[PDB]
Amino acid sequence: RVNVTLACTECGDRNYITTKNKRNNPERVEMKKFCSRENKQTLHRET
Amino acid sequence: KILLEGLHIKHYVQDRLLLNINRLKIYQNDRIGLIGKNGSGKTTLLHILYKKIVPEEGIVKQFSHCELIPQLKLIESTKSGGEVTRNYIRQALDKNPELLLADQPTTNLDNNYIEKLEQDLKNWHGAFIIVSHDRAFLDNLCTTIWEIDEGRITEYKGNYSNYVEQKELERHREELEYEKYEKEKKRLEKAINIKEQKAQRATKKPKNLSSSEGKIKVTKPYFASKQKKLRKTVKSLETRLEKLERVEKRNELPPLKMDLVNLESVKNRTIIRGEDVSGTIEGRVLWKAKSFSIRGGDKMAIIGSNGTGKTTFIKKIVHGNPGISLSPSVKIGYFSQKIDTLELDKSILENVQSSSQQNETLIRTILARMHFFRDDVYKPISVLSGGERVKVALTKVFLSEVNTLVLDQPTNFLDMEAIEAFESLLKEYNGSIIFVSHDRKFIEKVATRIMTIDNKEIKIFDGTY
RNA sequence: GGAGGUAUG
RNA sequence: UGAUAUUGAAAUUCGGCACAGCUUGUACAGGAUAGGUAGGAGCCUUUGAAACGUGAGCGCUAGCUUACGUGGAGGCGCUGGUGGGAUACUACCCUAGCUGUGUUGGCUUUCUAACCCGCACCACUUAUCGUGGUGGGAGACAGUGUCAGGCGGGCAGUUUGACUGGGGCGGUCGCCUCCUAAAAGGUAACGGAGGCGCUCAAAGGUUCCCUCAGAAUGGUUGGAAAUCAUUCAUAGAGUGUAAAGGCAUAAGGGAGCUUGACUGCGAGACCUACAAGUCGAGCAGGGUCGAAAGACGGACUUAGUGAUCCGGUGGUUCCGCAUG
RNA sequence: GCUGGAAGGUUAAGAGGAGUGGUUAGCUUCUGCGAAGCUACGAAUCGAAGCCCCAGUAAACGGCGGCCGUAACUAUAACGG
RNA sequence: GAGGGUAGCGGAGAAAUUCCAAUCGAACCUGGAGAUAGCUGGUUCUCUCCGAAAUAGCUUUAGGGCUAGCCUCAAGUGAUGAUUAUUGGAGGUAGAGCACUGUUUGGACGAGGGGCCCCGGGUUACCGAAUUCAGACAAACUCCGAAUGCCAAUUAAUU
RNA sequence: AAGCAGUAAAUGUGGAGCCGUAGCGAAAGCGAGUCUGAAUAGGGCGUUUAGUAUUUGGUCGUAGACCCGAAACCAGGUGAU
RNA sequence: GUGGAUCCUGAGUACGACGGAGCACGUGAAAUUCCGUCGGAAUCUGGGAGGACCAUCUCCUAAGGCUAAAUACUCUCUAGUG
RNA sequence: ACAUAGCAUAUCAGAAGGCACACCCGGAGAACUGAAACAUCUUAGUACCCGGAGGAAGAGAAAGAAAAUUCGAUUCCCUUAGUAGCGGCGAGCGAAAUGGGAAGAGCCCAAACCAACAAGCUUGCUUGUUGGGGUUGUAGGACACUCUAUACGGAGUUACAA
RNA sequence: GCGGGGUGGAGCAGUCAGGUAGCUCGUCGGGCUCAUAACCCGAAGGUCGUAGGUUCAAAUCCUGCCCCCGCAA
Ligand SMILES: Nc1ncnc2c1ncn2[C@@H]1O[C@H](COP(=O)(O)OP(=O)(O)OP(=O)(O)O)[C@@H](O)[C@H]1O
Ligand SMILES: Nc1ncnc2c1ncn2[C@@H]1O[C@H](COP(=O)(O)OP(=O)(O)OP(=O)(O)O)[C@@H](O)[C@H]1O
Ligand SMILES: [K+]
Ligand SMILES: [K+]
Ligand SMILES: [K+]
Ligand SMILES: [Mg+2]
Ligand SMILES: [Mg+2]
Ligand SMILES: [Mg+2]
Ligand SMILES: [Mg+2]
Ligand SMILES: [Mg+2]
Ligand SMILES: [Mg+2]
Ligand SMILES: [Mg+2]
Ligand SMILES: [Mg+2]
Ligand SMILES: [Mg+2]
Ligand SMILES: [Mg+2]
Ligand SMILES: [Mg+2]
Ligand SMILES: [Mg+2]
Ligand SMILES: [Mg+2]
Ligand SMILES: [Mg+2]
Ligand SMILES: [Mg+2]
Ligand SMILES: [Mg+2]
Ligand SMILES: [Zn+2]
Repeated sequence: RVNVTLACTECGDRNYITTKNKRNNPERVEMKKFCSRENKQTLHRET
Repeated sequence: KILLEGLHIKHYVQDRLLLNINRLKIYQNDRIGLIGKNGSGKTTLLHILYKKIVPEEGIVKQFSHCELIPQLKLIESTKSGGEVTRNYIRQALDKNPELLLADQPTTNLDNNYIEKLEQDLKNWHGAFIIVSHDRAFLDNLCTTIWEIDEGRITEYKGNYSNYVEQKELERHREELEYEKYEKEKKRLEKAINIKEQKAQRATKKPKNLSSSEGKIKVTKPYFASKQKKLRKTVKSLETRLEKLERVEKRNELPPLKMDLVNLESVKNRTIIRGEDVSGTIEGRVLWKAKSFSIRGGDKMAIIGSNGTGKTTFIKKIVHGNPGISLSPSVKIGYFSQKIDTLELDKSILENVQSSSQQNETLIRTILARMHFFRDDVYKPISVLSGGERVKVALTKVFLSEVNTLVLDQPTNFLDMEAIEAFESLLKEYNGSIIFVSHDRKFIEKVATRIMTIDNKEIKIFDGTY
């Protein structure tokens, strides 16, 4: 259970912080979140 | 030159930190023997350095290019083990790497090709990292040694003997410093207790003090201040105790201990027999038609160079009866030269329990003796390292209801401190075993009916020498 | 062939 | 203690670089000591093949190397087969050692001319100081300077909590929930009882559906307590986790789809010394679910935290000591 | 603690100078590349004592145990574990 | 006894923290220097108007301080203040009660165990319980629930 | 203001400079509006004018700052009658 | 005053590394300036500076000396003042 | 052993030493204090000690301020401004330029080169002293060339010689 | 009241960090021996004080209780 920075897969801007189990959700987690530059809801992976 | 750099690398692998690496550096004319137990991070690290596997965190930059002869190679059993590995070594040293990354290059080889390989690598002028567990191999080859303990890469100038020596002295130094700390703490705590006793005595009246002396009541503050003085001293000692440099033990893992649930041995006059087994595939006489027989309690062994047909001999045992004579008592446990387990079957538990009928607590306890913990037995079997795949195969084949074991290249990826448990288990097994291995020094304990295949013919004698 | 020194009851 | 000036001259020796030469190259299998690539079917041979002999280098003890004398015609290869790779032969190169020419330093001693002698003798001189001179010793060390490391209460400057039925010990220090708390709120004590320093990619959001625990009875492995069937049962279950307040018109339990655990804000309010903390409709953007209405800026609520300075990482229609 | 040993390891200043970065003479195809020079950083490696390490030293600092059972009175225990 | 020597980051010490010009836990004089003092003491004439506080929070903070709270003066807003009457409302106190939580008495049955006797059956006994009749306890129980106090009001009166 | 002239005067002279008249924004910068922001939405801070110079009094800061009062610290010197 | 053929225009100096100080400026991005140690330039198509450094552009010409005035104070003398 | 200390004899308005409890330059250099403790920091380059000089001292005629139509030694007052910055970014320390004024003043050396003399006696032309010459940035000077002019002038014992 | 402990018959490990309960002596049977001791071969003997939870898994972690040792009182 640890801190997590997201980031958009077409600009590279973080835009979000959250937290996850590194055990239960171990992989590079990815979710769709608004991106304030494209003004579109975009897929954001972790970095 | 530099040839490579790695900076502020962290590889968590699960919740557990596998690797915490800083200023990883491997320069020209560099010859590194990397070592650690099973599950330590070796193959993973080398894959990172070869860039095949980018980490969760950190930077790698390779200046000269590399070649990564692989482990757990995904390539089908068209050839023999050993031959495949020879092919990959040849690929590498054809490609002119300038950095060779080897994770277990000594797998399924014969001592002769091993001798060529160490000769090639002494004559070699490039660089390399190499992972073997072969003590004399590394003692000949390497100049630097690395140790993966809990992601901490310790570096050691010299030979595997020097690693043993240095780590021995460091273990010893650490234990001694710990004993010193415990002893000192004990002493100061005892001091505290005595001084507190006196402090409590300081205020209470003496014994047999009569009326005038008891009615005296002016001296209360004197005695209260004396008590405060002694208690201030206990505070000083407690402060010193805190100012002591704390020092820990290492959380040392318990040792490897393998098990065989039970053999109700019967030891009867013969377990296997066969006559004139035509050994071939097509156009090749792999070995001559010959007989054989195996008797109650035999620690049968096999010794053969590459591409001989030991594996196929064992396959003839395990399947088909051309010139073979088996009985219904023998129940073979087949450990392969390949995986034999289900890769993505969703748990070690499931893949093991498939072939055994025993309790969950016993099986997880055996796995825990093998060092697969509570949250680790649900790991997939593809994710795993080689040595621990080998261990799980062995456990599945143990808890199989069996009495004769049939082991094509055990002891292969395993570590120096499970091969000894395995050595002792096979030494002490009341039943029969048949197996292949290139380690005569492992065989010294084990064998009772030694075999030798060569020159398309066979021989079989008894006892070691 | 003989002489001298050199565990419990 | 080490580097560096003071600080010089000679040489052995050991190393690294270049160049020339003598060469040297064995895993197993295979005819046997298979260095790399390329060319390669001819190479050698009275300008002396095989074989005999010495001498001698290497060596993995198999054997090759070649100075030679006797000898006088075959010896070797593609082919064959083996093996990852083919053998003769040659062009160029590589490994390892040796040798040499030159560089390149280093250790090691040797020397004397610097430097040193609270060593002797002579003179200034009458002087145990000093200066100079000669002779011996030591010698480019020491001693001295700068730079760096280690030791160093020998010495110094300083720190070494508060609360509290005196102080001290014991306990506590921040946050959350009950009671004391006197039916708003607030309210103290070393008054009484308990928890926190997390957790959950679903235990969130949404849409659908469901309603528990416990008792009696019937029934295999039997408290029939496991699971089942019925009836009773309005809450005694459950609500991630303390207690209280609440929830069964569900805030509880399952299932399907998803990511609103969004961006920019925010009228008006609560609490409040300050800094902070809390609630918040509603607007806009761009959306998940639902047929739609509509719900959605985390979780039934309340704890689950830490100022500034400082430094690290990323981004930027921000400055950038004349100009760029 | 002191004394000696010195293999090995860790360890500075200094020596050394891989690599990264800034500028720009010229090239450019889109604004990217970018010699030398000057610059800011700078790795590997070399690198003493000390420390780790081995031994000795107690008229050096200093330190010197527990539990259980047991023999012709019972108590104790020369004795045993 | 004389003549002399050793000087305070020091000297002398048959060693006591002892002596170093009537005081030595580091002499005396001068200066820095009016050290610093959150500590105590003191602070000088008259009258007039108003007139507290000894509380909260934070504080290496507790006999100090800062901010608020309570005071005074001035400028401004301008009836927003006080009290009562009436209405309404939130809230769970004293009381009371046992409807849950726990406690508890005496009974009626019991649900079946236990000690003991011979598979079953007994018992001058615990009764874990369940149920029920009656009586009782509670700051951290409440099916219930005051007076007061509080918050306001398009209301009236007095101030 | 300093400076110059003047009786140690007032006063004359000197307009470098200072406050103010326009703010907002970290800044580039825009301008009665700007910063935030996608926004012409909403919000913050401002506009929809009076400041200035000298001076009485009050208070604050820096200087010992209402007076007295340590134990003590440092530097230089005096002392073995 | 003209000319630009060659020569000259301050050396162990500037500068740098280290350690320190002093520059309003605490090593900080630290320019400029002195000291100690060590090493160690250039030469008018030069050298320095314009707050790290580079280029361009501009301003001077280090490492050699002298220079009143306006400014400071008052033991003291005279004449006076509050 | 030459000669070198050393020793002896004569001359110096030669020095010394005192001070004005001031002013100035340089060496060397604290602590109480403040920071509500303290160690960096502050106190403070203060006090004390020491050397030296003057009636003033020091600094000073750009290897400079700056960034426009640029200014032309230094020093001192004002203001820039408690700004910019420095800072356990704490306590606190804290400018300068610009601009307005007082006063204003600029000069000499070294080097090249010429000449005399001396050592090498290259007898070639290197080294040294003396005298000349010459001194700076919109580069200057030596070198060569052209005008002058020998104090007509010009400047001086406050620099530029005394 | 505070602090440590309770593992076959005795004494000790193992608890920190959960993974099939171990060491020496002893006990029992059998051997050797004229018999006993020693010695040789086998075997028993441990709900880890107890009762509850957590866990797939408890000597091990948490709870509660009964004793044992010191201190006190
Ligand atoms: N994706 C994964 N998820 C979880 N555990 C993983 C994953 N990959 C590897 N592991 C575990 O982490 C370790 C991986 O290390 P790695 O494969 O490098 O081991 P290794 O040193 O090569 O081992 P071996 O000697 O057995 O070959 C092993 O314990 C493996 O069980
Ligand atoms: N499908 C196949 N086609 C052709 N050849 C095959 C095939 N399978 C096996 N072989 C050959 O048969 C022989 C089998 O070798 P095997 O694996 O039995 O030997 P081994 O004794 O295990 O040796 P090692 O594992 O060390 O190579 C090898 O020559 C392999 O190349
Ligand atoms: K006196
Ligand atoms: K600086
Ligand atoms: K300039
Ligand atoms: Mg591996
Ligand atoms: Mg095989
Ligand atoms: Mg001390
Ligand atoms: Mg102090
Ligand atoms: Mg106190
Ligand atoms: Mg008390
Ligand atoms: Mg009292
Ligand atoms: Mg209340
Ligand atoms: Mg710039
Ligand atoms: Mg006296
Ligand atoms: Mg003072
Ligand atoms: Mg009154
Ligand atoms: Mg009541
Ligand atoms: Mg009540
Ligand atoms: Mg210098
Ligand atoms: Mg202070
Ligand atoms: Zn984006």
